Amino acid sequence: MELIRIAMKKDLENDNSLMNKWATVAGLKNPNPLYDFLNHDGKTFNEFSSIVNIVKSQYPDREYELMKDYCLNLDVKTKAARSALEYADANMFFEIEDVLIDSMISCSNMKSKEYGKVYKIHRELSNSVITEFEAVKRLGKLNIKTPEMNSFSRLLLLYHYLSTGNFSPMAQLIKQIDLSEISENMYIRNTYQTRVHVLMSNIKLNENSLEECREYSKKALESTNILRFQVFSYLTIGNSLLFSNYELAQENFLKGLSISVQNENYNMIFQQALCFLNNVWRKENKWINFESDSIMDLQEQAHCFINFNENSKAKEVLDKLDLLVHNDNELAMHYYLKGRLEQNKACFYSSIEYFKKSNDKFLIRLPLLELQKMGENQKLLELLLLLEYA
Amino acid sequence: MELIRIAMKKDLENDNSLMNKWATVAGLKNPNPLYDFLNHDGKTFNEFSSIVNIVKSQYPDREYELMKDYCLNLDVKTKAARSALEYADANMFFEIEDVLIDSMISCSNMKSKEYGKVYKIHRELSNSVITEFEAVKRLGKLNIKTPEMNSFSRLLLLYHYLSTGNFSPMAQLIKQIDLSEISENMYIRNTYQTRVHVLMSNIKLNENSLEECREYSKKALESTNILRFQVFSYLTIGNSLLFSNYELAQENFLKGLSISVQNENYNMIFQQALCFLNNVWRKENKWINFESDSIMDLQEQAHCFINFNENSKAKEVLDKLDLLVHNDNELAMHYYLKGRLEQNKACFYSSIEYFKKSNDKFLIRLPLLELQKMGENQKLLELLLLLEYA
Repeated sequence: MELIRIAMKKDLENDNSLMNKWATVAGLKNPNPLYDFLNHDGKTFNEFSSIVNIVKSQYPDREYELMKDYCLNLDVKTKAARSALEYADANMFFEIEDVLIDSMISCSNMKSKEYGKVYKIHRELSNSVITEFEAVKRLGKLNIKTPEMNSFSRLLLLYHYLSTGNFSPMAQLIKQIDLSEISENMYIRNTYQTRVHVLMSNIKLNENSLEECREYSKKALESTNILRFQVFSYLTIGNSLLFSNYELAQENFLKGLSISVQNENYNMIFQQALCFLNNVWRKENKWINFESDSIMDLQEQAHCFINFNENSKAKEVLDKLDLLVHNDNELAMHYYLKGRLEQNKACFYSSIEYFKKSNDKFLIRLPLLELQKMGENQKLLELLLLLEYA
Repeated sequence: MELIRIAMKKDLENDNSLMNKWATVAGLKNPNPLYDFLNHDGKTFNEFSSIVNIVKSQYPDREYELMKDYCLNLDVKTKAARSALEYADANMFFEIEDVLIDSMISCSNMKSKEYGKVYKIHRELSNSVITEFEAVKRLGKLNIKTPEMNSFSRLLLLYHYLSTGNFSPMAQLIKQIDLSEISENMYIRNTYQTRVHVLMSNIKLNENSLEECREYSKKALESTNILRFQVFSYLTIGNSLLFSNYELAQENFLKGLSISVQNENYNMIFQQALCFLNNVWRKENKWINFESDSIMDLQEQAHCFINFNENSKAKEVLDKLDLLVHNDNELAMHYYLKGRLEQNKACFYSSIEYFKKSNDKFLIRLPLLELQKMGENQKLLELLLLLEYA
């Protein structure tokens, strides 16, 4: 038996009313499938939603430990194992997901094989093990048949564009996703829908289309019970408030911090967000990570030092950054910081260049402001604001 | 008998060797079709090229008078009348063309009707009688069947984009034209081919892609015996030399002048080209038309006055221009002239704005230069040079 099955059976002997309870939490609407699941090995709910909602309602503090068990004990050729693959990737449970994936690409179900290979391409692109060209080529050679992997093959490209700072392709691509074509796996369709909400929130943020951003993050939160999507919803709301409402932005970052207490990845993410917030508002910054050589963290140190006219320290940090390789992502902020330290307009023109190149219409308000403060001609500021990059 | 036929017979009585001559000039391969044409009323050559080349070889000085007769005597349902519609439009013989068109939209031949209606939409758009939106709607409602009008419906849009200063759609649109699909009318295919040569020459000019421009105009000249296409080929070559080679630009404009002696439109066109050339090079300008209220001519008056620091006179002309309506190209040039008169950077930024909006990467060298003379930061100039309008 499965740890989940063991625990449910134990807890049943002491509380019978759980059955009508669990059945309602699982959507079932008469407990026969619950009974069947508990009493017969290898039995499966029609939708992965059922066992997930049960585990979240009855054993939240154990969700990982149990589901890692359950997922890894599934027949890989089933609909439940494909649903479990998406469950793993969505929660960023990369152990469950990666093992599932190597079991799925070798197996004898065509659908599970296709899922495994596409999600494999997503994981390889995520870790910069293959190029985007190689990802597209591989996806093309798969002759994807299912609507689910038709949608996800576009989704993984969206994630890659988001994390590499290549925002201009995102809008046209996300419009191509059509989730109404998913009819066989409602768990996958609903989770993909949440993904689309968060991604559209991000696209709206990067277009400086801010009310929209927050609305789509609202929809994402209402549509999910997955911690990852809640985390990035609060991150995006708070970030959309970066230039306008200090307390509400910090409030969303602190909410996200509070729901991801034990998870160090999310913790680092919200700490970096609060650090950037305090640097934008030129306040004292207790969120700076002084024991890091990541480009983000060093940039935020330099930003703070620049804010408080600690020019020797800022110059030391920028030397550190000079000895590191930047992607086009990081370069705009690099030139913004150099421009502020050196009192230099040309640097702000370079920063604007790279914000345009990445099609980032949100953060580009930082260099523009500086040019405005330095007395830049108003019509010229309009021009720089409205032209864009090929 | 047609005037053409009358003259051909008259000259035949006096010179027999003309048969083998005309037959070779008409492409024929033997005089059998020539004799058929002369002996049977209303009989047509398989290609309209034949009578055109004959008239050009034997009665050049009369080409219009004869062909107007011939074209207006044609059975409108025939291939020769469709070929003659393209002949009239290509030579800008608006009398022949408009009469042909009203006769062809009324007839019972579906091909001739379609030609007539599409060319009608072209002439109405040319004369600003309908908007581009209305042209597109009417073209769509025509359910075009023939390849010829598939190509020409795009060609007329290209002409409208060129003459309104909306250059950015032109490249993608011209790439959609596929003349190899025209198999029934070789006169129309070859004349369209010349049209595409001239248009691509212009698109390359507007992209500041100059050697390419001259190559396509070179091809246009080699592909034609039609005066209108030679005129605009020489106009475009000379224009491509505007900022580099004064003598060769003037040479091409004077050539165009010399081959279009009696035609007042072409004469005005080359005089305006020479006027602009001399203003770009800040020379004495005998080519200015002081008896005009068109935007071009007034702008060149102001340009000359500004060149020679006659600021009161330039201000007077620019007052006149202020009381007139401009398109985006002409507005970019307006802000260039204002920028030079007032020595004002913001005006040059507006000029850049409208050159970008029209996707004119050639004339935009005028305001940029001035900004450079006023000491504009080079990195900023790089930025303005590389960013574009949405």
